[PDB]
Amino acid sequence: GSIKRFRLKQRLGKCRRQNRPVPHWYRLKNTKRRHWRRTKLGL
Amino acid sequence: PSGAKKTIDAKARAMVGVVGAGGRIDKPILKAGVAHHKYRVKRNCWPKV
Amino acid sequence: SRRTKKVGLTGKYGTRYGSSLRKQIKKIELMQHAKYLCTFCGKTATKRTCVGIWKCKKCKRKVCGGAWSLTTPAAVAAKSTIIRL
Amino acid sequence: PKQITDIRKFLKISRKPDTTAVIIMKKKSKTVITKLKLRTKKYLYTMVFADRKKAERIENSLLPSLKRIYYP
Amino acid sequence: PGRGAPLAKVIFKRTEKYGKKEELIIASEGMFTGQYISCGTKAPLSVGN
Amino acid sequence: AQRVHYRRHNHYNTKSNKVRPVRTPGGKLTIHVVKKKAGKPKCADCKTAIQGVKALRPADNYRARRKNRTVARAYGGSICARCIRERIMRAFLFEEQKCVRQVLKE
RNA sequence: GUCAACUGUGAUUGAACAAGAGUUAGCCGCUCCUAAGGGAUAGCUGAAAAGUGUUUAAAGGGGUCCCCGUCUCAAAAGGGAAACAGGUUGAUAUUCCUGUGCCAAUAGUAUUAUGAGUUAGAUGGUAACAUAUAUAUAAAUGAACUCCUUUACAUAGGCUUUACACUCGGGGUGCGUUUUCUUUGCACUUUACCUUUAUAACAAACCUUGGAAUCAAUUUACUUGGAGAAGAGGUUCGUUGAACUCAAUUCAAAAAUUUGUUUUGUAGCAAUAGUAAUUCGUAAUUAUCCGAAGUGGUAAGGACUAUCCUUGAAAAAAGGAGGGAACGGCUUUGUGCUUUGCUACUCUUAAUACUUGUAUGAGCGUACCAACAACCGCAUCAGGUCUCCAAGGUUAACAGCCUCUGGUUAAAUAGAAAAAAGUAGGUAAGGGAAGUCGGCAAAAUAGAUCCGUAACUUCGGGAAAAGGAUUGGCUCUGAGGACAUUAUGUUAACUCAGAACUGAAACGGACAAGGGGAAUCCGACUGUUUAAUUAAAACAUAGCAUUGUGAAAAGCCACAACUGGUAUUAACA
Repeated sequence: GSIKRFRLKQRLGKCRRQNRPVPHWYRLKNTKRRHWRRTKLGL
Repeated sequence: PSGAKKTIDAKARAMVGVVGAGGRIDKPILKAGVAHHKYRVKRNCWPKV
Repeated sequence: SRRTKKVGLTGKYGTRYGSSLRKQIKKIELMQHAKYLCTFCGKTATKRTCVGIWKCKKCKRKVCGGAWSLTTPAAVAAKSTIIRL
Repeated sequence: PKQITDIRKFLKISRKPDTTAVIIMKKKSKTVITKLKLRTKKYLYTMVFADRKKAERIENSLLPSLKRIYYP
Repeated sequence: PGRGAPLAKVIFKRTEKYGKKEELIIASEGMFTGQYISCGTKAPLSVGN
Repeated sequence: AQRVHYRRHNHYNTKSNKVRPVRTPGGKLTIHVVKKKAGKPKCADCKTAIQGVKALRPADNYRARRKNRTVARAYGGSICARCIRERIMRAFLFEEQKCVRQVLKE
C-alpha cells in the first residue's frame, strides 16, 4: 500500500500522466477519461 | 514385550536396562484438553470420529 | 490439610469428574509432586522436571526415571541381577 | 560533548589541529560564572570557569589564530 | 514431545580426527548426567551400556 | 497528558519492540525503542553466568573493549574458577594413579 | 481557479471539473539471514506432458596439495550494524535546516606523532577478579586444528525496583470569579539522545575470613546450610542513568596524598533551545524557568514460585576459551638457507604524503485516506475490514454516567401541523395467569456489609440456596505508619469499626444489577456444529472394550509409473 516497488510507482505516474484531457490546439484542425472512485485501475 | 519370541544374530546390538518413563499410560487421563496436547505434537490422528 | 475431610489435593478438580478416577489421580499426583531424596547429595530436593526426568535442585543433576516416581521395581531387579555375578 | 576539569588537558586538546573554534558564554549573577566550550571536529569539550577574567585571559593566550564564537 | 522416551546426550571422542563429538542416545531407566557409558564387544555389563 | 506516536517504523509491541515514553526539551512526550535484553556469558560445564564479564548484545559486544569480554585466569570466560579447580585436581590424581598402576601390574 | 454534468433537497460547497505544484535518508524501513515453506540440480521413472527430490554424483566453499561440501528463492509484525533534539514549507520531513553525535568501512608504499617490548611477546589483586583515560580507554605474542557462548524463546501467579502518568501542598509569573462570600480558581514553573555515560543505590551471584543445635539466618510466598550457614570484610553482574561528595575551589590537619569548613555547578549536552511572559521598533530587547511529598493507572526489569503422558524454532551474524605453527634489524661469503662483523631498535594505534581506473557512504519506498464519504459490498451504501497511544469526577471498575484536552454540531432534504393508523416508548383503580399451544411480552429481582442457609451429594459441592436485616447527610469516637529524644516529641497515606444528632422513614435515592422454589425426562461434564429458516436429546470427550501388526518379503493407507505417508516412528507403539 504505502509500500510499493518501482514498476507500480512508474505505472501509477503513467496512468496519472495519461488521464489528462485532450489538448485543444489539436482539436481545431474522442476522449477516454478515468474517475478514480468509479473506475479502478485493476492492477 | 508383545510376548513374541524371536531368533536374531548374536552380533546385533542392544542397550542394557529398561526404557525410561515407565508407567506413562497408567496415570488416568483427566480430560479432552490433555488429549489435544498429546496429539498436538503428534499428527492429525485425533479425534477419530 | 484439615480443609478437606478426605479428598485432599484433588479438591482442585472438585465436584466435576467421577470420584474413583479422582482417587486414582490422587495417588498418582501425590507421587508426582513429592520431593524425593537424592542419592548423590543427601537432601530431599529431587523433583520431576519433565515426564521421565527427575532433577535434584541442590546438586543440579538429572536422573532418568519412571513416569510418576523415580524407580520401578523392574530396573532394581535387573540391577541386582547384574551385580551378583 | 565532554567536560574538562584540567587546564593542562584543556590546553593540550586546544593545541591539536582538529580544534576549529572556541565558544564562550557567561551565566546569571547569583556572582557570575563562565562556560567555555571548545570545538574540535571530533567533539565539543566544555570547561566551567568560576572567574570570567581568568577564563578570558586563558582563552586569549590560547591559539590566537582560531575562531571565537559568542552567543549574545 | 513426539517420543515417549527421554533422550540422552552422550559425548564421544573422534578417533580418525581430533576433538569431541556428541551423539543422541535413547535413555534407559536409572541413567544419569555425568554417567560413563560404554559401547562395544569389550564393554562391561552395566545399565545403559 | 498527550498520547504518544510511534517513530521507529513497524508499529507493533512485539518482544523486540518495547518502549519507554520520554518528555522532550520541547515539552513533547515522545517514544524510544530500547535495545533488547541479552543473555549473560556463562561457565560451559556448569551452565551458569560468570563474574566480571559484561552482558551485551552482539553488536555492542563487537565494539566492546577487550578487558570486558573475558577473565584473565586460566580458561578465561569459558569456565569458572571452581570448575577449573576440579579439573586440575582430577588431572593431577589421574596421572598419579596411572604411574602407580604401571608400577603395580607385573 | 471554478460551476456544464455530478454532488439522490438547495449549493457560491466539494474527495466533482480545469490548471499547476508537491513525496530529498550512510543513521527509518525494505534491502541481509534462516523458518514453516516454494523452485530446480544429481538421479530415476513417464510417449511426451510431467511425477519426484541424494534416492547408483567424477559439483560450490576454506586453508597452504590438503580440508570442508547439493543449490536457490521464502518473514515490510521472527532474527537483524547505525540518530536524536529544536526549528522550518501552501503541502515533506528521524530524510530539508541548525546543533550535537553515532556507524560501517578506511589499499599499497612512504613519512610522522601515541603507548608497549628489546639489549626476543607487560603487569596488579590471598581470592572472586582487576589494570593501557593516549585529543582518541588504541595494541595486554600467537598459525593450523578444535571447543564453547551470545543470537535464542511456554504459560500462570504473586512480590519487588524504576520510569511515564496521575495527585496533593509551598514560593514565583501572568490571566479569571469577586453585589455578598472567597488569604481564591486557572494557566505556566520545560530538559532529549549522546559522553567504555562517571559515580551512588539496590535484588541477586561469587570470594576471603568465620565455624553454627537450645537450630539459626529468613520471604507476601519458602528458602538456605559442614558439598560451610549466621556473623565480619570484600568483589562482580544486572538494573539503572547526575542518584551520592559527584566534580571543582577555600582554609585547617595527614601532607613539605586523605579528611573537615567555605565558595561554585540544572554533570557535560543546557539555554542561547523550549514556555508563560514583558517592553520598544513597525525588526529588536528586557525579565522568568523550583522546593517538599503522595496515589498506583501503564510498561519494562528483577529475584522467584507453580503447572504440562505439552517443557515451549532455526540459522545468519558475533564473541570467548584450548592448542602451541612462526619469529630481532643492518652486512656478506658458502649453500630463500648458514658461518663471520655490527646494534638505538622491533611492535602498535591515529594523523599526513605519494602511487595504484575516478580509493566514502549502493538501490527501491517515503503523498493522502484508512472509512466519521477515499478500502470491499455494481454506489459519497446505518454492513464488513488488521495493530498501537489511552486524561478528571463517580465506582469494585479502563463498566454505565457526566466532564477537561483533541474532535464535531454532517449524516440522501427542509418547513408547518398534530387526528386516525403505524412504530420505539411510558403509565395505569380493583383483581392477579382466570387470556393464550405456551407467563410470550413486560415487570419483579439485582451492589455492599451483617446475619442465616435445607433436601440432597461421588462429601468436592448443593449455595448468591431458601430466608432476613441494614445502607443518606452531618458532628464525632476508636483501631492500623514513618522518622528522633529515654518514658517525650516531629510527621504521611488512606481504610476499617463504634456513638449521637438530623429528615415527608429517605438513602445500592440516577447508575449498574439473579426472579425464586417443587419436581420429572434426556444428555455426565468444559468442548463442537447446519455462513443466510436448525445449538440440540446430535458430534467430540475422558472411561470401558475390541481387532490387526515384530518391520524394508511387516501392518494400514496414498501414487499412472518410479515412489510416498504413518515414520525425526517402534507394541506403554
